[PDB]
Amino acid sequence: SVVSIPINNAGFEDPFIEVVDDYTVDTPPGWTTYNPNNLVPEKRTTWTSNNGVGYVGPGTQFYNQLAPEGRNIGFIYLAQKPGSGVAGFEQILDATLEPDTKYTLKVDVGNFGGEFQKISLAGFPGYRVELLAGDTVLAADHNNLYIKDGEFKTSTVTFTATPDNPYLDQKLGIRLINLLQGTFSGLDFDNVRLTVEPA
Amino acid sequence: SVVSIPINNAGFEDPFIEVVDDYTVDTPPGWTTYNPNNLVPEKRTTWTSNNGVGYVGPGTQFYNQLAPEGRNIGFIYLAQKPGSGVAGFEQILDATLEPDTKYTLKVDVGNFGGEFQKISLAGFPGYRVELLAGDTVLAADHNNLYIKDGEFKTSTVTFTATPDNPYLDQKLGIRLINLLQGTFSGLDFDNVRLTVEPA
Ligand SMILES: [Ca+2]
Ligand SMILES: [Ca+2]
Ligand SMILES: [Ca+2]
Ligand SMILES: [Ca+2]
Repeated sequence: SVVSIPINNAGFEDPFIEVVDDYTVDTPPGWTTYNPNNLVPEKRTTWTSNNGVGYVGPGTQFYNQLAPEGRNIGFIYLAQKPGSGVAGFEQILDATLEPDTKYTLKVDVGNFGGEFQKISLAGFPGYRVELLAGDTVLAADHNNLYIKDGEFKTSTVTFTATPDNPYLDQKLGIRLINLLQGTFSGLDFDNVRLTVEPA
Repeated sequence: SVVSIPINNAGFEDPFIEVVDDYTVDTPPGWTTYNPNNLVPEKRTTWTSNNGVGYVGPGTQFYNQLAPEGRNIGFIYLAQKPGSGVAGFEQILDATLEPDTKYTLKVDVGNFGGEFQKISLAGFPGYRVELLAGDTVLAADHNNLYIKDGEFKTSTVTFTATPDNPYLDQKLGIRLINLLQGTFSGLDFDNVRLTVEPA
């Protein structure tokens, strides 16, 4: 009844990262950078706005648990002040929107804690998880879960497409967004899952 | 433990409407028209984009139930084609955002069915329910519930404010939004409730 829709690098496991608490600052393979407000530069370093992948394993200062799936998470850090806009990850899938089908999108959202180069990582920017067809946000969880520093929680987004939906046959998409509505203005995501079932 | 925050005309019961399936086309008392894309004109008639209040009682063609609360619902109709933007209701409250507090916003969302002047009311535009502080959308339910023609479902939006939240002491607000992502491009709301409890 319930079928999984394939997602590339759905757990941010590519690339492999060896050293505890290490990270990349380039867009994770299989994803693109969602950048509607031009907050993230094309060339990134540690302290520019950025996104990438990070290893969360034993030894980590960031959570009271390990990565929800595998070794790694995906993260977005925004250096601009709260209110400046949003940015995140986007992936357009090969699957298309089909009628009489209920879609369930799940992703784990992480509010890491700790301290980085004497800067407190306490606080959280807020998140939004979106399911798309074409350019249209069909359904989204805008920041409904309370996630304390050092923990992950699972966001669930659902959508049912009827035969009259204007966006049938358009490509499905997923966005994972840093809302930049608080500091420390970084957050993590892991274990993106998309399933389908009859409406 | 759980305290209710007062909302004006929270069930759209003002004005009273006598005749089955009758409606107004002016902004409900206590609310304003949320109009970020200028879709709703200042002066409305039956077939312009509009909003107002409507009686849902025995005799109605619109639902297989009566109004969720009282006699009336509040509605938003958008005549522009899907994708043209959004509009709805907004109300700014006297309550302000307070730390260590969990807010729960509930509203019933209705997908009316039937036929109006030979135009089918089947289909739905999509909804978004927002909790605000100041100008900031703290949390929102963007269209997560599947609501068939002729029924209502309750949307629940939650948000927990921490002592570090940038928007503490700003006025709370509520938006009820027609997403204009399908036709027939009208929808109803009723029974707005906002409660608070310790985080
Ligand atoms: Ca992973
Ligand atoms: Ca944090
Ligand atoms: Ca009512
Ligand atoms: Ca309808």
